[PDB]
Amino acid sequence: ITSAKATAKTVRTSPRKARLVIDLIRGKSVADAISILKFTPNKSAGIIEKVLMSAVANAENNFDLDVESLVVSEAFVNEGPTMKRFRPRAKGSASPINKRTSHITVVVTEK
Amino acid sequence: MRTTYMAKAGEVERKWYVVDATDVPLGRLSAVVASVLRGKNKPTFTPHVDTGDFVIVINADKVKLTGKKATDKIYYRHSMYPGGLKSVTAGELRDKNSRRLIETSVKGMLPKNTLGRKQFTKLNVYGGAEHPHAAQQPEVLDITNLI
Amino acid sequence: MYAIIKTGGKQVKVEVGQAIYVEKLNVEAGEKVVFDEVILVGGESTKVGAPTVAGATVEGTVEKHGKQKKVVTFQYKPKKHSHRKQGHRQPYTKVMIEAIN
Amino acid sequence: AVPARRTSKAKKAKRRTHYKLTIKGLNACSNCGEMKKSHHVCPACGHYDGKDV
Amino acid sequence: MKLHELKPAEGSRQVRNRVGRGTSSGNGKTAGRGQKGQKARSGGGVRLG
Amino acid sequence: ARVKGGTVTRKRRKKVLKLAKGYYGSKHTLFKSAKEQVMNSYYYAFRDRRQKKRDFRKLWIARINAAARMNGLSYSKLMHGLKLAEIDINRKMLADLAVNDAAAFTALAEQAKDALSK
RNA sequence: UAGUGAACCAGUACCGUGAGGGAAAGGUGAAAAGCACCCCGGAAGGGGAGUGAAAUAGAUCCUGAAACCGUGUGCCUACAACAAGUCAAAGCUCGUUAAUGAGUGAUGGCGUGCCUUUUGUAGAAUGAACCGGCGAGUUACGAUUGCAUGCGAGGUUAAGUC
RNA sequence: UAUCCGGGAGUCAGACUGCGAGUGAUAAGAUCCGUAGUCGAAAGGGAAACAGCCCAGACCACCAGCUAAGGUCCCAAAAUA
RNA sequence: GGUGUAGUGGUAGGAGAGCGUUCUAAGGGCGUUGAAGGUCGAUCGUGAGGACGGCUGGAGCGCUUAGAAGUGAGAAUGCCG
Ligand SMILES: [K+]
Ligand SMILES: [K+]
Ligand SMILES: [K+]
Ligand SMILES: [K+]
Ligand SMILES: [K+]
Ligand SMILES: [K+]
Ligand SMILES: [K+]
Ligand SMILES: [K+]
Ligand SMILES: [K+]
Ligand SMILES: [K+]
Ligand SMILES: [Mg+2]
Ligand SMILES: [Mg+2]
Ligand SMILES: [Mg+2]
Ligand SMILES: [Mg+2]
Ligand SMILES: [Mg+2]
Ligand SMILES: [Mg+2]
Ligand SMILES: [Mg+2]
Ligand SMILES: [Mg+2]
Ligand SMILES: [Mg+2]
Ligand SMILES: [Mg+2]
Ligand SMILES: [Mg+2]
Ligand SMILES: [Mg+2]
Ligand SMILES: [Mg+2]
Ligand SMILES: [Mg+2]
Ligand SMILES: [Mg+2]
Ligand SMILES: [Mg+2]
Ligand SMILES: [Mg+2]
Ligand SMILES: [Mg+2]
Ligand SMILES: [Mg+2]
Ligand SMILES: [Mg+2]
Ligand SMILES: [Mg+2]
Ligand SMILES: [Mg+2]
Ligand SMILES: [Mg+2]
Ligand SMILES: [Mg+2]
Ligand SMILES: [Mg+2]
Ligand SMILES: [Mg+2]
Ligand SMILES: [Mg+2]
Ligand SMILES: [Zn+2]
Repeated sequence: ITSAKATAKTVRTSPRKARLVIDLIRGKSVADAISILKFTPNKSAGIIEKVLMSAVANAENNFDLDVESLVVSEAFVNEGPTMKRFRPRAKGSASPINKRTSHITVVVTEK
Repeated sequence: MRTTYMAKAGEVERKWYVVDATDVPLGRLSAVVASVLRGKNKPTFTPHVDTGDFVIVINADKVKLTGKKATDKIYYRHSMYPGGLKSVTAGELRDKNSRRLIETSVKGMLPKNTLGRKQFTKLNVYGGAEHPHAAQQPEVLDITNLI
Repeated sequence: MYAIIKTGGKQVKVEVGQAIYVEKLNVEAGEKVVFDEVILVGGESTKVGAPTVAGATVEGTVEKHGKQKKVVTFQYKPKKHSHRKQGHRQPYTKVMIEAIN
Repeated sequence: AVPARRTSKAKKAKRRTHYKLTIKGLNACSNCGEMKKSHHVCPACGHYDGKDV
Repeated sequence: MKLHELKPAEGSRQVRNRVGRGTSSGNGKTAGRGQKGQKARSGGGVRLG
Repeated sequence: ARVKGGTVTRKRRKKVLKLAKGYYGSKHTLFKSAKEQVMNSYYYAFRDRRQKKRDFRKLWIARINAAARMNGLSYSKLMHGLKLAEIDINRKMLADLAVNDAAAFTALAEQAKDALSK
């Protein structure tokens, strides 16, 4: 009741590259996390920003918590389903390509 | 029953001994000193813990080298660069840096592990008869009968 | 006060009120047992047995019989496609020491 | 040349020790108070050095 | 007799020995055939006599 | 009568892995590496249950030697004297006396010295 | 991964000029009652609110293993040479199928994987990237020996008919 | 323990060490026999490490004792006997 | 069942006795008051292995005796994922 979470599943992005941005914001005030994501140029910053803003919207609308006091209690990225692709290579042979996806989760608590 | 005593770090009191190296053969001085540093002289000896005592070796410059060791016993060391072999005689080391002579001899006899290196650090060698460790109230350790 | 007794081909140090584990004794639980081979008795004074202290004995009560944690003997020789596994639980008798003479 | 042995999880994590992002140069914008990058125009109010631009 | 208490005569029935089912059985790996050679092959062996 | 793999395989491999709990990385995670390590663990354990007795007798001897020297005697002389004096206290108990009951150890040493003199 | 190659729009997709070769792929729930409405978002996807016995049964839907990836942390680790364990062990943490408990582990001793093939392999000889599944002395008809049973100088039916 | 009768095999690449020979050069961790051991198929202790050498054959448990080869100044148990 | 004596390294391999898997028969049981399966635990046996609890799971499954086998995987530059 004191925490709200949001999740974006099967988002097309590298889990490792996403975890870079997630590590930046983990365990930080919501305002600080928003600023960091806004000024981080990496692709996953925008994705994580929407998830964090969605989580904050949950904390406020669904559970009527205190936005100012909200902090990022927990955040992580989980591997999603991998789309399989192939790329032709020299001498009539192909090589597999893993088009990865990520499950981005953000949990924000009152304090 | 599994009742054998095992010393704990910090419970055993390490004393301070003064060993006079005057005319004592280098190896025999090193052997007795190494036993003391390891703590083999005390019943509370526990192989996996340090229980030996500190040693202050004085008059290192007067240590005895029997036979022609003074000029023929050679200490080698390789810089690890090709052809980087250096040599220095035991006699020259005694004359110039006798502390290193005693320390090298004792290092060879202590165990070659973390505990052994820590036990070595408790050794203090001083060519000459005076040392700065009077604050530790060290007591003389006659070794005439031990060698 | 304490004593050293010869039990199970082994020597044990015993004090009144201290339980000791020994090789299985052919005695029912809760029964009295006397160790007559007291090779030393110490305390304020010392008694030295040559090999045993004359007319000194230790008395105890058999608290329990039990089995020590299992030990697995697994013997194999590499590259010889041959192994053998064995289990063991050594029986023991726990005795509370009541009196030392 | 090819790896002789596969890299373990511990060694892989050790190597990635330094493979991290960083964020630097953020402080409150004078005009609007929003966090901005120092020496950059504030993306929110479009002010720099106290003037709209 | 009772269908739930059947008992064969002692020594009347034995258990089939299965080879190549682990070392401890004594017939693992080589399955009692030994090491290499003609007799160690599937369908190996020479004609009688 | 088809008998599919079932669960015996998983059960057996999980037993091995539980034995391998605490090992380093793959040596506790993967069955093949785990089994290989557990086998070496068995070999070392059987070997060490014999080396253990050697080590502790060695430890007792060293401690008894130190105590005997403090009493003016070498370990070899002390044990020879004790055998002459008929004392059967073993090295475990002797080491215990040396560390804890120095007075009792001195009494034993005096008897050994007396026997040697005779 | 069985059973037809094919439990499903299979001789299909796909491959080949052609003959020809030839797959993968079953399971929501009792019943769609398949999430009205609200909130974040362009959407996707989520959080509420509902349906339901159950939604961590939400359609990639029964169960949901391992490899692999990640978050949190009780203990340890930046003077150390390590087939990674085993034996010994202080300290710290915890409290069980209550057992002379559990986790971790400073430090000390010992210690060159598994398999195959070899006189001999830690081997700088071979095999295994890891995990899961599948994967190798069987059946028929004869021969012979042991064991067992029935009968016993006897023993026994085969085809075939009911 | 030997025979004998029958069911079931595997083995037909051996190695080194000591001793007696051949071949070799009175070379070889060479080769070929005879002979005994060990390894092979044998862990443990010693020989620094070291299948074949020395001691010795692991059904198990013990934080008990005595010895073999080999050792007792320190690493490292035991004589600065 | 007891005592005593002796013995219990082992490759190729021979003999013996067992564990576990699926199914059949009979008997006797267990299951929406939660089966199988999964996971965790400091549990038991000489071994393969057997229970017992917590959680998950949601419908079948043990046990005794006997019977039949597509009956046990860690390796095949094995096949598939
Ligand atoms: K055979
Ligand atoms: K479900
Ligand atoms: K962890
Ligand atoms: K270690
Ligand atoms: K090769
Ligand atoms: K027959
Ligand atoms: K025969
Ligand atoms: K010979
Ligand atoms: K369970
Ligand atoms: K394989
Ligand atoms: Mg082309
Ligand atoms: Mg049959
Ligand atoms: Mg065999
Ligand atoms: Mg095999
Ligand atoms: Mg083969
Ligand atoms: Mg051959
Ligand atoms: Mg053959
Ligand atoms: Mg299988
Ligand atoms: Mg012994
Ligand atoms: Mg098919
Ligand atoms: Mg569930
Ligand atoms: Mg599911
Ligand atoms: Mg250093
Ligand atoms: Mg450090
Ligand atoms: Mg060869
Ligand atoms: Mg390879
Ligand atoms: Mg496999
Ligand atoms: Mg030769
Ligand atoms: Mg062979
Ligand atoms: Mg050997
Ligand atoms: Mg070998
Ligand atoms: Mg002796
Ligand atoms: Mg010594
Ligand atoms: Mg002398
Ligand atoms: Mg034996
Ligand atoms: Mg079943
Ligand atoms: Mg099969
Ligand atoms: Zn601004």
